[PDB]
Amino acid sequence: HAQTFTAAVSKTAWTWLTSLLGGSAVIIIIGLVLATIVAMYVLTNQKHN
Amino acid sequence: KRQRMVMKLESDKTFPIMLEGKINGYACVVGGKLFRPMHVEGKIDNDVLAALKTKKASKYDLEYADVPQNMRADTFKYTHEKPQGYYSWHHGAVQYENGRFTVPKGVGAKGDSGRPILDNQGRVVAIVLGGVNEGSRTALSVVMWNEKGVTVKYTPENCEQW
Repeated sequence: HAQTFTAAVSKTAWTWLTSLLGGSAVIIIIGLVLATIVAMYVLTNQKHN
Repeated sequence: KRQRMVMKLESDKTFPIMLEGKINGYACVVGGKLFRPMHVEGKIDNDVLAALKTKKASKYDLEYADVPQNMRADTFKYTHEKPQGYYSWHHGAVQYENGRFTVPKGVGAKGDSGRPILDNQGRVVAIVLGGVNEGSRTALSVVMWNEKGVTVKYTPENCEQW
């Protein structure tokens, strides 16, 4: 009856939940990177002149 | 020259920002849409123009609004040709050098925000928003636009809202 903490996993569904938890984190990290890139482009366009 | 500049500013519809009977600034219409410095509180001295809803732009502390085409008939003419030299505005001349506008000391103070800068042809080249004491002269914080349409705000370090 060891019952290791990470033993109630179900491989496939566990990966599905991994995509549900942290996948949105990856999405918002990509969005943050894109927003930073857009801000840097705006600053470059403004300072260009 | 200054006489002609004042005549052109008066003939073109320009109206100070009145609050409790005090002139706290000025606003004008250029390119057929009204602009107003956000830091200045009050309403434009024109009931018809006051009816226009403005949008805010915190980055430059400026507001803008759409003007009816029939009132767009006669507005300021903007140009992008800004060579070095001297220009004219309400309180006299302004020196343009190194990309910055400077005027002699004692010219300009709190309440002058919104006065445009005109060239020899009467075209707007910049809008005065503030300034800072610069000894024998004072340097004005202005916004100017290049031929590519980029809004650039020049603000001296520790510039005061004039």
